[PDB]
Amino acid sequence: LRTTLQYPATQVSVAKNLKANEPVSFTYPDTSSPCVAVKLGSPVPGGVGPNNDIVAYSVLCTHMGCPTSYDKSSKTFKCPCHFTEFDAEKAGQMICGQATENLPRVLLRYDEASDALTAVGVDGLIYGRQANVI
Amino acid sequence: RTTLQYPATQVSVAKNLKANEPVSFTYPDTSSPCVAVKLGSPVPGGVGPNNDIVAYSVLCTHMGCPTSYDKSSKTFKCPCHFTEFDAEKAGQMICGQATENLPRVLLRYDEASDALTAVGVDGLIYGRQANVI
Amino acid sequence: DRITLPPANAQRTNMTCHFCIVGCGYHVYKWPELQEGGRAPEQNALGLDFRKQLPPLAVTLTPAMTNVVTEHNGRRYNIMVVPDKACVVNSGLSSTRGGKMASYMYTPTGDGKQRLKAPRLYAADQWVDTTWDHAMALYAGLIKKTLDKDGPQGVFFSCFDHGGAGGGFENTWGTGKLMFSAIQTPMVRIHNRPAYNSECHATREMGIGELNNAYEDAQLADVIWSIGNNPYESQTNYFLNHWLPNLQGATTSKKKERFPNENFPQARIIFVDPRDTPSVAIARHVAGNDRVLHLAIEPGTDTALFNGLFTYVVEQGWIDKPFIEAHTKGFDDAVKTNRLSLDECSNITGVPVDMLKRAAEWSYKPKASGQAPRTMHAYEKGIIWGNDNYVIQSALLDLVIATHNVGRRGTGCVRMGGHQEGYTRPPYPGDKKIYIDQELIKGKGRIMTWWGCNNFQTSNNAQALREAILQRSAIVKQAMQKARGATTEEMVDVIYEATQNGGLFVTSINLYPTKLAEAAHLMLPAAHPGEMNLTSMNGERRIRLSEKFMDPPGTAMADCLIAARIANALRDMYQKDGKAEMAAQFEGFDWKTEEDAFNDGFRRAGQPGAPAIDSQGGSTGHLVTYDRLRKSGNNGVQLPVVSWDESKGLVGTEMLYTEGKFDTDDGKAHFKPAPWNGLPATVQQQKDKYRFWLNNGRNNEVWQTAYHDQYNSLMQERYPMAYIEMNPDDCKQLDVTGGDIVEVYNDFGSTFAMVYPVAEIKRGQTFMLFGYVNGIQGDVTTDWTDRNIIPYYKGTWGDIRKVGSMEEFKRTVSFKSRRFA
Amino acid sequence: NDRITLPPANAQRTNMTCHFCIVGCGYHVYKWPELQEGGRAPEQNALGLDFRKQLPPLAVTLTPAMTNVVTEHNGRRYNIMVVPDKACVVNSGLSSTRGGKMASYMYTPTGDGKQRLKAPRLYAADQWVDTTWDHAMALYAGLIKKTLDKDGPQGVFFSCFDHGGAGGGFENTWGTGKLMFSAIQTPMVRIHNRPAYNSECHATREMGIGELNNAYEDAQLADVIWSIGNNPYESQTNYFLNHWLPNLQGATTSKKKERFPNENFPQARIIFVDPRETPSVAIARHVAGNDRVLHLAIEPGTDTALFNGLFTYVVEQGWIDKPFIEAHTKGFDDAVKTNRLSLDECSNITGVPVDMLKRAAEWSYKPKASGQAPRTMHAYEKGIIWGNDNYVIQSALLDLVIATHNVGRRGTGCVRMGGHQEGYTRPPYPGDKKIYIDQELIKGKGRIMTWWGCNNFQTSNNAQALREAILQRSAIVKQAMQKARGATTEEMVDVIYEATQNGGLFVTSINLYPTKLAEAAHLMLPAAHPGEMNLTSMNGERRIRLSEKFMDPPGTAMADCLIAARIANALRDMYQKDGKAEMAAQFEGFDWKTEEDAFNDGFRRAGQPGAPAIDSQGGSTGHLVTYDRLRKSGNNGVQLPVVSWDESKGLVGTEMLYTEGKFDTDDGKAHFKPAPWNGLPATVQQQKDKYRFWLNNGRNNEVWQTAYHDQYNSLMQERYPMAYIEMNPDDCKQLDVTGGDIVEVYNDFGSTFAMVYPVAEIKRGQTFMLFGYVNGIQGDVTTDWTDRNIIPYYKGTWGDIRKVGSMEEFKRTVSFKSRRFA
Ligand SMILES: Nc1nc2c(c(=O)[nH]1)N[C@H]1C(S)=C(S)[C@@H](COP(=O)(O)OP(=O)(O)OC[C@H]3O[C@@H](n4cnc5c(=O)[nH]c(N)nc54)[C@H](O)[C@@H]3O)O[C@H]1N2
Ligand SMILES: Nc1nc2c(c(=O)[nH]1)N[C@H]1C(S)=C(S)[C@@H](COP(=O)(O)OP(=O)(O)OC[C@H]3O[C@@H](n4cnc5c(=O)[nH]c(N)nc54)[C@H](O)[C@@H]3O)O[C@H]1N2
Ligand code: F3S
Ligand code: F3S
Ligand code: FES
Ligand code: FES
Ligand SMILES: [Mo+4]
Ligand SMILES: [Mo+4]
Repeated sequence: LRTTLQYPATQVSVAKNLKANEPVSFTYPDTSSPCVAVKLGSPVPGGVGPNNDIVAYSVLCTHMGCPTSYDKSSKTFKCPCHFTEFDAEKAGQMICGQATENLPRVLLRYDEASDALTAVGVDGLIYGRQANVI
Repeated sequence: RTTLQYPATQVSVAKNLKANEPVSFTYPDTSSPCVAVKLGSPVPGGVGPNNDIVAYSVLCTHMGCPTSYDKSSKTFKCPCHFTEFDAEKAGQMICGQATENLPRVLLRYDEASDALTAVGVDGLIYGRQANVI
Repeated sequence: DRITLPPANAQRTNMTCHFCIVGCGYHVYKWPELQEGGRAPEQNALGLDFRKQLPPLAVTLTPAMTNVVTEHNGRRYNIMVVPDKACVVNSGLSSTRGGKMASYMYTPTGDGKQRLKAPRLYAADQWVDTTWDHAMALYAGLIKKTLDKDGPQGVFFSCFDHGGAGGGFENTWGTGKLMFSAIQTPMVRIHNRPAYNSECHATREMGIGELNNAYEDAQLADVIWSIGNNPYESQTNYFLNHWLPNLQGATTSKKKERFPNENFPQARIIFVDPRDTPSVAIARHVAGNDRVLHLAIEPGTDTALFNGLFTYVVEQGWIDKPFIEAHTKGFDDAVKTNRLSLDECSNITGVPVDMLKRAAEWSYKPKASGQAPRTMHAYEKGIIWGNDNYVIQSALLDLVIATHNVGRRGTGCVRMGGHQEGYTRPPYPGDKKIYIDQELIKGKGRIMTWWGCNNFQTSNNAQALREAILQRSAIVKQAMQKARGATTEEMVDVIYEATQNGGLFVTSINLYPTKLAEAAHLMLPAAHPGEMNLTSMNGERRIRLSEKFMDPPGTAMADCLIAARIANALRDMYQKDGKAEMAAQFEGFDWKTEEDAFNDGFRRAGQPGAPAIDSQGGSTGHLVTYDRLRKSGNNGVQLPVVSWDESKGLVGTEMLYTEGKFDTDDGKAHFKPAPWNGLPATVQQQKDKYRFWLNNGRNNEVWQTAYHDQYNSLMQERYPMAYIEMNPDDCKQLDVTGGDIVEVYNDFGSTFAMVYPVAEIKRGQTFMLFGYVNGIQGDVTTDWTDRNIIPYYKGTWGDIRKVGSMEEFKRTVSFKSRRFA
Repeated sequence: NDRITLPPANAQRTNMTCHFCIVGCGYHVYKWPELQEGGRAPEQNALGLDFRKQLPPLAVTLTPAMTNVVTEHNGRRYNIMVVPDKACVVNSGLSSTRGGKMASYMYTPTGDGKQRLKAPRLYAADQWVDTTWDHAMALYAGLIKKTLDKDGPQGVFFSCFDHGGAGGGFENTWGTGKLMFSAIQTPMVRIHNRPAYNSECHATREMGIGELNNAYEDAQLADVIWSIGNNPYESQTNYFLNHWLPNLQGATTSKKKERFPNENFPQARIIFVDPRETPSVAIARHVAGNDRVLHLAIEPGTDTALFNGLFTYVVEQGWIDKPFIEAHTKGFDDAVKTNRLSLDECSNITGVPVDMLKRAAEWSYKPKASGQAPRTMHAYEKGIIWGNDNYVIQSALLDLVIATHNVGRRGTGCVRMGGHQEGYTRPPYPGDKKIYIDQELIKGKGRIMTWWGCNNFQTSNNAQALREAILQRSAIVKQAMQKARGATTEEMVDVIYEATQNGGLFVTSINLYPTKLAEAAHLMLPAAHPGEMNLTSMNGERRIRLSEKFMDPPGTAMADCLIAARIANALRDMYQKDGKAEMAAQFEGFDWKTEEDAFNDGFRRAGQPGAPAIDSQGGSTGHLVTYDRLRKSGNNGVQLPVVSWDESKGLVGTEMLYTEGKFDTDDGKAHFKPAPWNGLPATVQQQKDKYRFWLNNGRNNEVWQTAYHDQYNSLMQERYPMAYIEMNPDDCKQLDVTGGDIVEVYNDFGSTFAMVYPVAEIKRGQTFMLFGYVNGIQGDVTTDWTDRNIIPYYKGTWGDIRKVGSMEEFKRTVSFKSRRFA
């Protein structure tokens, strides 16, 4: 059959409502999958919006699933369980730690006509699931 | 789920196959022609008591023309653009225009019944998005 | 398993095959990773119905024709690279080489994992990354020092001059401008020959450019000759899409509609090749034995063959006397100089007199309706790398001109080609013929750049080359590693001093490290088509644009833009030192994209205020632009362009010489003498000493030096080592069989191969895969070259010694017949 | 990839010890046919986990990197999944980032293992080609025979692993050792990580204390842990995570109190002796609080002064165990005199404040309120093993441990942390000379050199000088061989040998991959790793496990012990053909078909009747271990030495050594030793006098060793495209460098290159560079200096740093954020 999962399209907010380096919590692609979006204030890789600086991630650590905390100052996600850290400015690259996958990126559509930010897929496999869509 | 659901299709029983006398069958549906042969000497993915029974999709992996089985050389030959595939080397392309070896039909050999059953395919059959349509 | 179909609205771009001359047209579909097309035909970009089995011939589609690429911004995209059904070149055919394109695009995890993506420096006895700026400071620093102290004669290059991937009109212009106009060095060879020379001097001098017809001509011919050529393997889709339809009878109605008062017998084909090939086997399969002649000449006897045929046709009057009278010079002289009886021709060539007479009757005796047969004469490396390139072409062209087999439809005397073509350069800046490998071997030069070639694998006399370059490189390595804390300036001085003591600084500009990494000091990352826009033409002069659709790996760059970077680094250095005259030599490389190089070179040829430019596009090249090529699609335009306007698009030229105006002082084709001299002494000496003819050349599946193939698991399983085709009785005598390893050796070198018994190989003759990554054939080729420094790569003899049985080859590699029956 | 193929309920499952570090975490390998898959319901997959809804945290370690699809020699394809064992006592289901990549590093034709050696490779006619096994053996045996016949064994050189896990283990060290020492009988042998045939732990072993003398449980029972010259979160990850951190968190307090009902147990505390502040220090402070952690940020190379000051102090305070000293030791009074150092002088030398020295001693050695001495476990690794005079530092440290009775009591130990796993069984080394092999090769000795499971081009001390010499000598052989035409094996052996009389050296590498050695080697032989073969090894508490075969090796790759047998048998056959019965007999005893045959011949013959002299970590009870018995023991194995075996109890072993005070010496007593403080060695001091930066070097948590697998891993290469150097930010500002610039690092010994990595906690005039890497080799700047047993001071070198330039792609793609957690 088909090779792709059927991802929902989940509205997050509109881009101008996000303040620089003030993260937004949301669930995607279901209520058991916590995620963060942040407007980082300076352009980065996968960044969307008018300043190519809005990114989002799954916050479940890809080692053993402990929820990571977002450090607004260093623009990093930090896992309290075995001390892995992931760089929000480098598409989830593991800075140091015990995981074998980068932090999954939530793919965001930015729609200039409406200003809307919509989550539309995930790059990488979220912790604790056989596929991103259960 | 990551895997296709392949049927289990009875081909025949091993003792009914004569050495180097191919059997035609369809798998995993009637639009997918295949050949099974007992090669008479062990090879690769060979099953049965002499580890010598193999099977393949016969659609050429270049552009889909049906290949003919040359019983003498143990090769499949495509008349369209002259590709050949080695039945004794898991479908390796000997020469030709394809970019994939000839798909192997996986055979279960059941000693208790003597049955040969087709249970999957290794490689993608010509002309389909997935082996199971 | 399964394929992700392109969505109906997937992005689609045009791509010419990266590889052989034929230049098959392809589409690249690109779409986001997590999206997929529907099975219904209007819901995928292919327009095909995947809800039920597709019929045969409907598609060329395997997993190898797909990939997933990751762009510099981190976004991932599906790609699917498949042949264009509406392209006239291939009509939707894909060879096994071009079919792997999608697999050979760069991905961090796939076959392209080891692509160069950063400058690499060998320093402190180790490979490290370095910055672009540092690489340029070292390389420009050494070039400046050399120019200042030694002059341009100290700066050596071996550079592509071809089209397609790792060539093309942008790239040949950028490199040529750098080498010839800016550095002004004469110390340049070409990727496939060790001097700056033409493969086709004689034909060009006689008035006949070597790409003088259309691929449609092969469809209109009564007879095709394939001379020193294995076209099913080496020009696959020309053979498949144009030659075989003729042999099958599919073009008979076209011939009869074009020429209502002319008989068209069934088409016939004649091969001149010492070796029986896959191409002969398939021609016999399709047309029957009675329509095919294999003139299985003794190696190196082409000139005797053509002089015998020419002598015979003149004696029979199977020539075009009015054409000769009106449009040629030198006929009577050539009749005298090239006289050879059929008996003497037979004795030299080994071909029976009756087969010689049959070939001439099929090809040149007038048809019942009165017209001469339309005989297309196609030739490639079996004579271009044959026994005296210049003389064989002289002999062949004589026969063609006398029989008027240029300028009529269904005719031509043409190269089959190797790579695509895409040449636009300044004139070569001297008048000396310089054998570059020999000069390097003798210790000349301070700096050598290999640019889009790998002569470790492909030079003639390759072992002597490697030995010298490894030695001289090591001198530089030893000196560099004694440095501590050296600034760029200091390190340039260390290197220069080592080159005064026998050393050579070696740079490679390439997609991959290659074997050259064993000697190189500096490697620079290049980009291939699709990572960049690129133009080039096929063997009927059909120019197409290959469109960018992805990013190159890391900081890899288009070769023309590497050239610009080097030129600008040199300009800046000269400007800093107040050397205004030297700085001015490096002007004219203010290029940001490859279209800037197309504008500066191809599009300026013959234009007011332009410098001397030698371009395959000629003076009408300015009519071509990328936007116009894009509109033309994968059918492009055959050069020369005649006209452009919005309503008609680019309009070009099907066939050359249709009015008998040749490219000579007087507009006439010039006959030439073709003396028969036997084998050259250097070659004859090996033949006198050693038992086997070491023929060599192409395999259908392997492309060139296997620079991508070496990373392809299917390729490495099939051909883990270079193979040598050997006669079965010879194998029995040597106690070898398929999958044994032999050493092949003569005075020039030694190499190794896996034995491949082939029934059709003649006793005392062999055929080894050239250029490979595991067992380099060229080690046994001699240093002999013709008057223009063209090597007789096909002319070498050697002995064969059993090493032993390679168990794993026997278990895993097919040694079945690659010749179809 | 947004999905994983689950193991079916009935998938094949085998046991695998991690291939990599000492800890030896236990894993399971699930193997099943390619087109099958497990169900999401927990009883329908082999994991027993419920994939019908999100799994909770800590339920699983499972990513795509922990899966693969392998193709066997018969062409059949199988899914594999390599995941940690929750019920193994070592790791309790933890997986480090290194072992978590195992499935990715298994051989497949298209994945990270694509470039595995799978055929013999020969460099001939100035090119690499394949050759046959028989031809490779005829050349290699041919040259060894010629050399033995004309020069003797002194002509035949090796650098070979002596470790456990992948590329080592009891079968492989025995096969190689029997070949080098019993058959060839060459003394010209170094070890993978040191340039002579020596011990890392001579002083401790001589004093009567084997270096793995406790259990990992002891770290859970300690009051105080010292980590000396060690970065355990990065280098012994799951020992730190599964045993140390639980103690610091208070999770083991109830266990201590239940074992010792009349003993106070304060909150556990941890002391690091390391010039550099590391991720391990950062994490300890995060977990325990600053007030429970002491970082003794000593001046480089001052360990001996530190321990002599501590020993002096504890003796002056009477914080020692006088009855233990009297009953179970020798040499105390002499050591008190020879090692006397005041706290003020100790403080001046080490840079550590007197108050921190006194606090470290009070936490560690002052009796608790209930009367008993603290249980202080002293753990050490390469910061002192490769430190300023290995022998002397251990002498100084052990003196402090013995006087304070911190061996033999539960919750104590003075132990190596270990590097690789261990798995040594060999004949004795066959001479009594200390031979510095790299120096001998550089000076032109030897006809043939084999690198076996190591890559000293990346890992020798003074590595540039080694490379330069080996390239030079190898090229002499290349030049001579390429003049041959039609040479028979005998003829080519002659050509090669004559080149070695003219300065040349024939070079063989036996390896998983070409490596940088391919730039010099003439012959390369393909080896197999655990899972393509059975293998035994032990971890840092002597826990021996069997790693089970589950797939075929690539091509004709072979277990190292069987490569050794192939060589031995080739030599035996040659000698037999030439009628040399005495020489043929030296090569008997390699009639091996399987790696279990090498286990039987070596480990299981130690100390047995009629056996030759065998030096085995299994000792004389090793015969009690068999593969079937190990299999039954599972990933918990048994701690060596084995005490007993029967069907009902299985293998029973030994938790802690020295619990009755019987030490490994002539008199059964632990022997104190003098520990002179001599300053930095002159060779090192000379570089420090001339150049600005301390060039500290060592491990990164993510990178394994020489990156032989990592170099093919796209995630690894993206993160660490070049070796990095940690530098103080004020130093960076002065040199106008920042993250992702390339510098040259250099001194008299060599030059190398690295990408700058500013790190706040690095001290001014100190740096730290990743060792051993494939792009910027650190060891170029290490000196030739070694201690009395030829142990290098790899951590002892100074150099200058020069800016090359800004590497734009590193700045765009590589994180230079803090690897130290807060
Ligand atoms: N599959 C594939 N196709 C390719 C290439 C590739 O690497 N792979 N390379 C491309 C390139 S760059 C080129 S230049 C072309 C080469 O295309 P071809 O020239 O067609 O191929 P070759 O195999 O080099 O040689 C052609 C024939 O020359 C014959 N020959 C040898 N000696 C003589 C002689 O003395 N006289 C005559 N008459 N014939 C003789 C050989 O038997 C051989 O069959 O192929 C191109 N196409
Ligand atoms: N992630 C990872 N783990 C590994 C390895 C690997 O490659 N990767 N390799 C394994 C191997 S083989 C080994 S041997 C071990 C090494 O394990 P460790 O020895 O723990 O690691 P290193 O980084 O070599 O050095 C440890 C510390 O020594 C300190 N040091 C330097 N000089 C001195 C000194 O003069 N005195 C003191 N007291 N300390 C000093 C350094 O600052 C460093 O933090 O790790 C093993 N584990
Ligand atoms: S697919 Fe490519 S290799 Fe030649 S035959 Fe066509 S251009
Ligand atoms: S997973 Fe492996 S690398 Fe060490 S920490 Fe455990 S043994
Ligand atoms: S669960 Fe995040 S580091 Fe282990
Ligand atoms: S369809 Fe079989 S060779 Fe083309
Ligand atoms: Mo060519
Ligand atoms: Mo170690």
